[PDB]
Amino acid sequence: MGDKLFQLFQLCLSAISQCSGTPELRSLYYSICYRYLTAVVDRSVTNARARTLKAITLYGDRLLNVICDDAYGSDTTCQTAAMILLNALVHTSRASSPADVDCPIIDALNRLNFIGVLVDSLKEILNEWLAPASPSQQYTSAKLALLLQLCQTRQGAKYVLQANLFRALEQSGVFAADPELVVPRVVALERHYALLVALARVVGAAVTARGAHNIVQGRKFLTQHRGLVVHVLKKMTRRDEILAQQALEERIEELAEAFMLLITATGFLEYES
Repeated sequence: MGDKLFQLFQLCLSAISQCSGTPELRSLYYSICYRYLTAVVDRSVTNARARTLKAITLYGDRLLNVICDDAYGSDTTCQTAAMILLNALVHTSRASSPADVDCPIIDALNRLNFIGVLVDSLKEILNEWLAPASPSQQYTSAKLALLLQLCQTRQGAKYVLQANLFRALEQSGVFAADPELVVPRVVALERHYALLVALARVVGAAVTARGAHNIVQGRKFLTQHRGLVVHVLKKMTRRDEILAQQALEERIEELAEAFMLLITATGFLEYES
């Protein structure tokens, strides 16, 4: 019955494309659009997703611009709403789909050189991740999510690796180090390993989602960051620290899985001869 909210969704898209207003007003627009795109999913279910995707693509790049350059602007409260909206826009666009999805949103973001700046941001991800000026935690999270979603498709993974992913990851130094060699300690390790899981998933996703071309790239990622993969593969009082530990080893388990997926998906062992 969310058809009365549709015309609201339309008004929001209009204002945004126009870009008239304080970012405070566009934060409101982004929030409304986020809730509409997430309150729709949960020949009639596809027709609605069709009406929506149609509403978005109507304004074209003119719309994706305003939302993108807010995701990288001064106002922090705004860039969070913007990054979340984008993450939601590339989700309802895949939901409108057969694996040969040719997403017009992902294609648009690449055409706006937004995936480029997105990957480049990873160079300072570590400092950006451990610090609460500085962008929000919900923002950085929304960014890693967007990255992971782009890589779960063929064209998207291509765009991300074409924007030099492995390079920015090497420059971030997030992997070329050890985590335990560094607020409680267990919390610090849950946090760090959390970041490692995210990025490790983005790498595995980009490698599997292509073919044979990037097998070399992921292979080199493992070799160069070996020792960490092997260190990971090798394995207050009673209220928060018991859960803190429970969480830490769970994030370490997740990371171990990601590495194993990136190993079999190369495959590293065959290489190791």
